Amino acid sequence: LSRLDPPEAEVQIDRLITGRLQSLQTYVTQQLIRAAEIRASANLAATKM
Amino acid sequence: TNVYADSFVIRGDEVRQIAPGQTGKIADYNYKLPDDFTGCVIAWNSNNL
Repeated sequence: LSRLDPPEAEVQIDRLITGRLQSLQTYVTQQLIRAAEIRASANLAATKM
Repeated sequence: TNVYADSFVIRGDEVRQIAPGQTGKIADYNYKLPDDFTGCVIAWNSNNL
């Protein structure tokens, strides 16, 4: 933001935003799968109890 | 909806300055266009006039 004009800062920030939100989506998907695994484990534990 | 026709006269060397995201004396102290400008720009020499 502090070195370039708004027209160019727009493109640069666009690249950064794309990368970061892609990273967030990857993290969320991993969390969903791991949570499904934990839910299966918890159901087994409750059945054993 | 409407058409705004803005007219003036300047030296040819500054013609390039009339565009979105431009810099210069014209672009900063004389006539400023928005970055998301939509429309047309027309210029022709008038040295005879």
